[PDB]
Amino acid sequence: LPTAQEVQGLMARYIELVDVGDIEAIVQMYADDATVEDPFGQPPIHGREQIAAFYRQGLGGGKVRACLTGPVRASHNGCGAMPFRVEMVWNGQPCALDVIDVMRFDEHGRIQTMQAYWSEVNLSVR
Amino acid sequence: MNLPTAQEVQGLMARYIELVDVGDIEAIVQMYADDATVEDPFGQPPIHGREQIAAFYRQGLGGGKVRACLTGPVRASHNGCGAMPFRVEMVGQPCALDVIDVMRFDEHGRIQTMQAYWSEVNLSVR
Ligand SMILES: C[C@]12CCC(=O)C=C1CC[C@@H]1[C@@H]2CC[C@]2(C)C(=O)CC[C@@H]12
Ligand SMILES: C[C@]12CCC(=O)C=C1CC[C@@H]1[C@@H]2CC[C@]2(C)C(=O)CC[C@@H]12
Ligand SMILES: [Cl-]
Ligand SMILES: [Cl-]
Ligand SMILES: [Mg+2]
Repeated sequence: LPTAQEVQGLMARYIELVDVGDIEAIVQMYADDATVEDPFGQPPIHGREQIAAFYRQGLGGGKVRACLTGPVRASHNGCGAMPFRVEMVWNGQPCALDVIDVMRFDEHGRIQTMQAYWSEVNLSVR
Repeated sequence: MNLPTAQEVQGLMARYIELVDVGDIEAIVQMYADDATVEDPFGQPPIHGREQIAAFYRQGLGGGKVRACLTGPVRASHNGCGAMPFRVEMVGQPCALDVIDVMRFDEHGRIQTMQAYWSEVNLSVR
């Protein structure tokens, strides 16, 4: 699996791709049989096309920005967790959302599972 | 309480950090379900049950000179789970360790599972 150092780099790359809104590059980071649970607690999404649709729905508008708010924490079994903040516009109101993603990678360095922790308690109107 | 709401998760997880910071081992153990599991660091084999969990905390915190503080908000779901970023300070050099814990709570408000994400890449010495 990817080493702890490689996990930190992969997860930081993911945030860069969200920040610039490169949906095709994000989708290509996922394994073909990956699952996304975002927000955690909702049913998982499976399949490349469904994941692409999810990111298009979320990042389509183009006014989404994202940045890490602390270091990526990485294990020795190909997993990591990271804290970040998303900025977006919601019916005129600029907003921010604090999120933690947990990811498990496969032997090819592709995301096998993603779980995103957030709810309305993590939402701020600016 | 019952299965904790998102707001209750934020309060429970913040209280956990307080208890780590002060080093109240018995109060920590009583936040866990009787048959809880801990994976710390994630990737190592789980421990099972309050007696094993107490031994773990006694070893890690019993020497004193461990402090802990949240470095950002607790992220909480609507299914009794949350994730939080924090930093542990300890001491031959003074170091810091950046960690994310993920917790799932039971229907009584006790921690059923805890997974801690960190490795040597998250340790800073001076
Ligand atoms: C998909 C996403 C970014 C990438 C990531 O890894 C985690 C999240 C979760 C919150 C999403 C966000 C994108 C923007 C969304 C859709 C909103 O406008 C409300 C919820 C929020
Ligand atoms: C148990 C613990 C605190 C509570 C928590 O929630 C997560 C951790 C994981 C890292 C532990 C730390 C306690 C202090 C430890 C034992 C060290 O001196 C090196 C590793 C570190
Ligand atoms: Cl942090
Ligand atoms: Cl944060
Ligand atoms: Mg029980």
